[PDB]
Amino acid sequence: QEILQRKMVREFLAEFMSTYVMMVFGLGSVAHMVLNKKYGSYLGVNLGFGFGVTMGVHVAGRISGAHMNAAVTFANCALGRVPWRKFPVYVLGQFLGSFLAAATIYSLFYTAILHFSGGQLMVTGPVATAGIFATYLPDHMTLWRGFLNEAWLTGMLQLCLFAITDQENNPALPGTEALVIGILVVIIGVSLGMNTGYAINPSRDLPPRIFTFIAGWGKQVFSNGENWWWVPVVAPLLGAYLGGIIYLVFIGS
Amino acid sequence: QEILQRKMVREFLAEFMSTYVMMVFGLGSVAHMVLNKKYGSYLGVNLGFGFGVTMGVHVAGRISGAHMNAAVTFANCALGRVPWRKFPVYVLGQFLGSFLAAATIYSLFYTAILHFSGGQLMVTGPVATAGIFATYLPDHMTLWRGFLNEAWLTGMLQLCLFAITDQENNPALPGTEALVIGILVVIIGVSLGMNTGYAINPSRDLPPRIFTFIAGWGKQVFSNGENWWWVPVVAPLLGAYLGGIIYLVFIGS
Amino acid sequence: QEILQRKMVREFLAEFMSTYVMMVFGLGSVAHMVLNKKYGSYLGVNLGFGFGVTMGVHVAGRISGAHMNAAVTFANCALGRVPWRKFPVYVLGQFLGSFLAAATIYSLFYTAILHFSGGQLMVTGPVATAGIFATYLPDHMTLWRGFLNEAWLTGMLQLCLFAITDQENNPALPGTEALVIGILVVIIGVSLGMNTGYAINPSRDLPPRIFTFIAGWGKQVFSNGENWWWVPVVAPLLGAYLGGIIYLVFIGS
Amino acid sequence: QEILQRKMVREFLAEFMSTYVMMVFGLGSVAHMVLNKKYGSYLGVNLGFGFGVTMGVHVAGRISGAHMNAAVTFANCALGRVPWRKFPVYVLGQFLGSFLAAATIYSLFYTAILHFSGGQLMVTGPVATAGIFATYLPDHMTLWRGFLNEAWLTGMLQLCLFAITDQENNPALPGTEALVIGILVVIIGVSLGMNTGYAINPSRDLPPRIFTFIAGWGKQVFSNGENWWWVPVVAPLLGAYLGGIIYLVFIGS
Amino acid sequence: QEILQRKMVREFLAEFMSTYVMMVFGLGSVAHMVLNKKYGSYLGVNLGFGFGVTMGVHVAGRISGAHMNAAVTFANCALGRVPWRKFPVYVLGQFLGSFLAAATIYSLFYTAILHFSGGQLMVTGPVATAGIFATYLPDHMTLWRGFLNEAWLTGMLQLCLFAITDQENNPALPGTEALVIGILVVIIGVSLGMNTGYAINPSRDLPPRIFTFIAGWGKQVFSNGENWWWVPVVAPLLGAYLGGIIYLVFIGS
Amino acid sequence: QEILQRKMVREFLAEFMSTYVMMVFGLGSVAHMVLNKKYGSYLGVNLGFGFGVTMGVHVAGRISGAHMNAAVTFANCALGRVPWRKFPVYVLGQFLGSFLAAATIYSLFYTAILHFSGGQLMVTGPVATAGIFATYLPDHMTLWRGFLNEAWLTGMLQLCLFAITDQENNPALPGTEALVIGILVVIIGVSLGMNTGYAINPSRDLPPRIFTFIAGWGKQVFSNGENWWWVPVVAPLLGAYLGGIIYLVFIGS
Amino acid sequence: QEILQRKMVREFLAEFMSTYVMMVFGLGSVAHMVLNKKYGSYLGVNLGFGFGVTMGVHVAGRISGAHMNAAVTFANCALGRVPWRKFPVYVLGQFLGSFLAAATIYSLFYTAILHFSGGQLMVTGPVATAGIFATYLPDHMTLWRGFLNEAWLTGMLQLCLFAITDQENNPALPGTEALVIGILVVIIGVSLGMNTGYAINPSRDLPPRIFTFIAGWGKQVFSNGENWWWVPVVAPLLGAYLGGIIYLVFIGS
Amino acid sequence: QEILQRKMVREFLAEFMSTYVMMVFGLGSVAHMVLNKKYGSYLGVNLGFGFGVTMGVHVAGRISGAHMNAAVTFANCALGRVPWRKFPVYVLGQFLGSFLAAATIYSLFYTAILHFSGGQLMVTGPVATAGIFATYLPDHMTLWRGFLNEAWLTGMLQLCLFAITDQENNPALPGTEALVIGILVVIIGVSLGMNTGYAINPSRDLPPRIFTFIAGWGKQVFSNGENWWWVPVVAPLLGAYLGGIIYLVFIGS
Repeated sequence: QEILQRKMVREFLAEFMSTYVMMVFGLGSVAHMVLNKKYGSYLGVNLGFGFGVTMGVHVAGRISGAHMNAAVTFANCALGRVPWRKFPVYVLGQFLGSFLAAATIYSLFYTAILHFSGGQLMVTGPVATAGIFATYLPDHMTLWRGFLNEAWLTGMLQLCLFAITDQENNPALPGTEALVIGILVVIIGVSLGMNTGYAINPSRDLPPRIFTFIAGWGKQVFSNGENWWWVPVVAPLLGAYLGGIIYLVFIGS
Repeated sequence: QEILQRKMVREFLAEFMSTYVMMVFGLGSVAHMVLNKKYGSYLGVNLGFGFGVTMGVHVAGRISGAHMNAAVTFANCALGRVPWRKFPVYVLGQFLGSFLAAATIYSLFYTAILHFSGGQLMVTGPVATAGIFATYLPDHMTLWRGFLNEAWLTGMLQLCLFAITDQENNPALPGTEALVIGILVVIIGVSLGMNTGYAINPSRDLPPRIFTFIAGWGKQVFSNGENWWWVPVVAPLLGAYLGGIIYLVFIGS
Repeated sequence: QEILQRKMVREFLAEFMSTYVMMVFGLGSVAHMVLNKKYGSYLGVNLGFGFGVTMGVHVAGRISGAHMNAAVTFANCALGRVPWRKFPVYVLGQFLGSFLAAATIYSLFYTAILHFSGGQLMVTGPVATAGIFATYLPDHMTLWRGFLNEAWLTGMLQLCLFAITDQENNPALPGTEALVIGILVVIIGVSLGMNTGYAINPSRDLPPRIFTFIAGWGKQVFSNGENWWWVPVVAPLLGAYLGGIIYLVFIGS
Repeated sequence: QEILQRKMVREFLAEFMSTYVMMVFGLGSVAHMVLNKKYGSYLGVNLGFGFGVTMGVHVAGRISGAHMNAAVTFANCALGRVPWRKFPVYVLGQFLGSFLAAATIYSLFYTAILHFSGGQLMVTGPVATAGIFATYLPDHMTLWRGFLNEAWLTGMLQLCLFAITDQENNPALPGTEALVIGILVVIIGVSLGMNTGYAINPSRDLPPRIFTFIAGWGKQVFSNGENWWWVPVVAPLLGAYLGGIIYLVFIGS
Repeated sequence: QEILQRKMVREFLAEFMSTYVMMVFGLGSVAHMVLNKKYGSYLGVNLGFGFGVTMGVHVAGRISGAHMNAAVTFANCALGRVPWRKFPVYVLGQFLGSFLAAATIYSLFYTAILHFSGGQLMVTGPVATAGIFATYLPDHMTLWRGFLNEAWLTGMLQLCLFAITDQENNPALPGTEALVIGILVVIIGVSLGMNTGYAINPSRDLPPRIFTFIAGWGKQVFSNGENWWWVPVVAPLLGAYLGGIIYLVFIGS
Repeated sequence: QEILQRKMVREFLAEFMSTYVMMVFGLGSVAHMVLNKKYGSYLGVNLGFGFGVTMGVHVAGRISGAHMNAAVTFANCALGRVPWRKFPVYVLGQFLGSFLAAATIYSLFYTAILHFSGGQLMVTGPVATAGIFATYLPDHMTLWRGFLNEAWLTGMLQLCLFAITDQENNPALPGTEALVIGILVVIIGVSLGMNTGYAINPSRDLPPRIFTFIAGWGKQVFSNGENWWWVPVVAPLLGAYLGGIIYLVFIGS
Repeated sequence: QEILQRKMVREFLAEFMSTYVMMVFGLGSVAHMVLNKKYGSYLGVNLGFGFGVTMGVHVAGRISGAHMNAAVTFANCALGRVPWRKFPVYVLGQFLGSFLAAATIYSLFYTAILHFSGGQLMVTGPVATAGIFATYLPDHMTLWRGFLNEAWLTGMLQLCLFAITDQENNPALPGTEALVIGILVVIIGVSLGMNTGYAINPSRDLPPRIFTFIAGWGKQVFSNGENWWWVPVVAPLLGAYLGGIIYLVFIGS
Repeated sequence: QEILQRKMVREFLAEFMSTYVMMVFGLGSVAHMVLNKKYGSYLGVNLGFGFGVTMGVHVAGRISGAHMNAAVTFANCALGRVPWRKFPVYVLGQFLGSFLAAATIYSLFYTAILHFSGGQLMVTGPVATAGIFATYLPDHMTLWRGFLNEAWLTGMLQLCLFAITDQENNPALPGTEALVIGILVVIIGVSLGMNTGYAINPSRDLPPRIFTFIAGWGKQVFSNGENWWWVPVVAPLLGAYLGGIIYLVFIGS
């Protein structure tokens, strides 16, 4: 038990658990929306994926701040708030948590997925089920506009997160920040979601895609949409950095 | 009035009242969803059954902690937080409250039930009404996968309820814990509900089934779904124990 | 301005304004649900009529407690919390506020009502519009069962209101009671609403009916449903008294 | 950086950013409702446009109070709370923020707008898209009744926003005012929205209309509905002034 | 084989076979309309029950004229066209054919009926299946108005049958009368069908009702609708007699 | 019985009966389409109103030719085929038959009309029932365009009826002309019907309107649609005359 | 060209062409019903099959009688009407015609099939397309009941075909038999079709199944439904023989 | 009037009138299907466009045979049945008739077209109206497959027309050929219509396209779908020639 005494292990485990819980809730809501129409709705996805973040923040608040997203960690490290030493640990914890959450969601809804798909797993089609785990580019939307959407959404998320938590300007009452963050995520999903699925998280996107690829959806997951997989990994970092810079320069003294 | 002075009677009455109120709200929402399509929706069931737990916590907060679920009481007693002496009292109070709540819900919606069913009470069918009181296994889902779903959902519920209330790590602001618990139950219902009805409560499941059996739905309530009735009584205990152990070992110092 | 200095006038004006605001919001939500199907839903009615109570409590909190319901005032006066001297003043304020709110709602949605009804105002029918202002008994539901439903709902409301506000047992955090009361009203509407429209308020029911009768819907508003109008005036008083007695005897020490 | 030290520049930038964020969220929700029916609903618009005001208040709370609406600023200046010197600065900041938010929303949803409209931009019609940015008068509703609706809604908004914030009577708990304000806006949209789109904000209305006019929707945006554009600029000022006067005279000592 | 040489036996067998075929087609169309909505429509029932008469006329044209209806036989016998000696033979043949056709239709659609009803056979209800074999009075329609409808429809049918076949006035081209009669029945069903199911045939109505009663639908088939069963047995006789009298007196020289 | 010997009385009775039967079938189909959506469709109206003409032609073929339409009689008289002496007799017979058919249709569907309308008879509205008997101008269509539509449709009907019956060019096989005429009316209704209801018959239009006016629909039947009632009385005469002239000049030698 | 002079070659070619045309029309109607919901309906399939049989009868009437079905040929040969020498020639012609018709239908609707199925050909599933060519047993219906349905339908078809064509009893007018046969097939499809797809033709069933098997739907076409493929090959022969025997013994002298 | 005596003028006028009537009926049915969904269906289009051909055949039967299609005329002239001298006259008559029919249909449905399109005429889009007059290639279907479909459909039409009319083999009863031809066209539309709109007529396709181009739909009518306009002008000629050759060689002695 001597390993668990170190603070690095604690900051790894807290991130792992919080990301796992949030991803489980989000993927469950998405599966409900996709598979069964009677029990699913877009507002259900928004509520689940917004108030799962709240539970993750509650779980891993003091230990590591509950980043739960690699773009937020990159933005914090670039601004000097968090040293670069802890970046790989947070990234590994988030990736492992998301991968295990995707595995759990696949395990729970196995029979429903088989019944809906008819036994054949298709990435794209009328009965496609690969969109539950990772986001895919719609038909009308293009690649670079998707890049713009991802970067812009991540920028707004980072600016709002800076505004809510900042103690100098107008912080939320302590102990109620999780509800405000959850409502922020909910309204982000409601208002700016249909264009690209509002990924704005490399941890939410890549590990589920890898899990589907090794589970059996095939190599079409990467090559679909003119190699769309790398956009959610690149755009959010720049978006979050720009949003933090804008907030700090303008409103943050 | 000398009987009411004893603390055991108080801890019995508080549990009885809180469980009664929560079960009344939940069963009313379920009946609204089942009977009338215009006035019912899945989100309505989630909201009612999540924010009735908030009222129950408010009613029976200080006296006994408002366990309102036999799985939570078993998990607390196994970890030494609550002595084993008070377990039967809590179980009896919860069972009586749930039974009376089911009776009240049956009394209120009698004419609507008769009109919808046409006068014949059927456990399974196009106009089945036995699913209002207790959960039943869907067609595609099997028994052991239902056991897994129940155990996993109860484990997640226990882990989240332990994280929210824990004073050392990151407790919610006192006086606002009921809202957070209600939102947790709402998102659990939204995200992980369609597989088995998210029973995760022996008190919510068994007494309504017994009430239907003695009211006249017949003995088909127990034998349906390869004797499904015992799964919600066994799985949540193990799920809650495992969730509490995991949280205590990893995150709770 | 010497009249406004007296406390009686202030406690009358506060009740008038709070009841007016709450009734305006509730009737607007009901009109949205009834007239236009695209912009209306049952959940919209529940949210509007639940969180209008919150705004009324905020407006008239300290001056008079924001009873906004004759049943609550009668229950408080019968238990000795409020002297009988202030009962007529509160009743008159609530009645005037509700009547003016009904008049305002009629004034705002005049063209939409005329377009939907085709120019003819009918109490009952496929294009009936008299149900916006007052509740009417459904076809399957009978008179005495409606009396039972009204009394039971008012009793549950009074018990929950006692539980939430009581300082000794487990009060909500001060400054956040309005949100909890609004959520309570929302879940009451969601869970126990389709049977009779969850009137549980003489002030919400009678003055709008009188306004419709003098506006031109005819005398059919009173005689419809075997003289249903007197049930919402009688049942809630007994329901609230019984709920308060039960809470005080069992849980409130 | 010497310019940013002055308080006037700070009060300009805070208003600009808060109005920009709120308008972005509101227009995104409206576009979701209009373009795609599966991902859009009226409740989504209400939630987005209500809880965007919460984030705006959080962003620009201490610096300038987050007026975010010219009617509120005019009402405050007329009552002497805010000097007339700061009115033009606030108005310019709000106008610029709203114009840039409309431009951003147009940039993000360009392909979806082209696909839905078929390539032709029409102010009025079965595939009209000019209603995303600015509100337009419905067919049954007339001009002066729209004026009445706008003034009345702004009056109720001002009275409630004067109640939730007043420290003497019954203020909300500090740090939680943003949630209550957001819920107020949500219920306003739910209850009193279908008549005219509940503009009640010159900044929310005029700059998007100007942006559409210069973007290419034509000059039909102004002349439509018997020159409806000037009503949202005139009615809210009188409505807010009357609401503030009523609250101050009656309930505010 | 000496029995089959007699003309009475031949005129009995022809009626039996023709009535059997027509009833089989009609009941099959009705079952398609009732059970499966995708494969059923009112126009399908009209076409089947109209062009089954054509096939029956083709089968039993020369031997006995293909009366296939006790009302037509009674009308012909009362006018002296057919002697009273052959009335019981025709009635017995029609009754036996209709009973066997109902038995065959019950045998073919057994599994579909069990699946649709859930295993319980109900005369009236949301999943009622007793209406496939015999007609039942709707909720809004009364007994004596049903008598009037039946008599009037039978009178119109008899007048049109007299007009089509009459050689003196304007007979249809020989060999094509069956198509015209089928189209007449189709348009009768289309134009005057929703009030009472356009029974206008004792042979089409009573034997299926008796078959359901002995098969297990219970004694509710006779007592339903204020003893509706005797109206289709009495009204068509008077209707057909009056129609024939009117045609002969006015148009038929 | 000496009166019935005269040929004038015979032709009068034949026209009366044929028009009565055709109008009964057409109005029954229209009532089915209007009142009940499950049992009604536009194709049902077309088939009923097309193959009722066939039955009328069969009934009154040799005696008078079964004009059943004042426009056809006027066109025949203007061309010298029929002397002007018999025009008033035919017109009176058609008018009386149509009036009695409207009365019969009103008598049969009385309860259904009362249930659908809620007890109030409205010429125009969401539950209007005056359109069953007579045609009314739609909202988008204007008066003179309706005149053009009526005249053009009557012209095409006259040209086709002249071509079908003409013995010199290419007559249909005798005894099958009724089916061809019915199919012609059906396709006219299918192809050119939604603009004005394809009245093209003064006898089909005016007497039902008069019957509704005296039955209680009020004087709004005449004044509706800028006095639309006179167009179906004037346009078909000119249309039929022009069609007959065109056919005779160009194709009929 | 000396080969074409022989009567055997002519009786082969006529059967080939008629079966080809009828199968093409039927499969086109089925594909329209299955693929596109807007352009497809069950009544369309019924009309296509019936009036394609009509066209086949017109094409191959005098040369060979247009059997177009192996059951009819077997029934005729067993009764001595057709010698056994011509049975193999007719069977081969029908099989070749049906196979080529299936190939043509596959060639025409290739892109639509690929678009609907998403590129994957599945025998059973939500996007199954193997049912266009051959009939498959529904879920509720069993094997032996399907055998009974097929035999009974073929018996009724044979009895009606004997009745229509028989010159002694009541033949249809020569030159109009094709319309009557088409209407018979249409009403058979309307009344007795949903149970098993009313195959009642080995030539209509087996060759399309073989074509799908060699085209790429796999070997699941034969093994599906407990080896359902042999029922349409065996049942119709017995059904047709029994129907012919019954008609000849009872009605056919 | 000396011009009308010549047989060439008669063969021009008969073709003109018959084509005009058939095109009017077909375009009216198509407009009903496209504009109003309540009054339009695919089966309506099939019935109208099939039984308009019947009326055209009746009108112009003896004078010129009622070719009404340039493909049929070319096929007849190539086989020597009709001399090449009369080909240009028939083509000109058909073209003029179709152009005037398109003009008439545009004149009748002007207000409905403007209301549906919103005032803007678009060839392709959600509110496109250019498809009423001429057929356009669907999205999934390609150019050469459309050529194949057109040629194949015209071939089947020509083969069936040869079979129906041929006196030696099995002609339809004289005077009833029009009904059989109409049913043939109806089933062609039902079975093989959704791929390309079953143009199979240059006269039905090109003149309406030219009329739309000069009326104001723009030059996009020709360039749409990779210059689709020339396929309906080329494919039907080859299809009809091949069908006639096949019928003459194989079945026609």
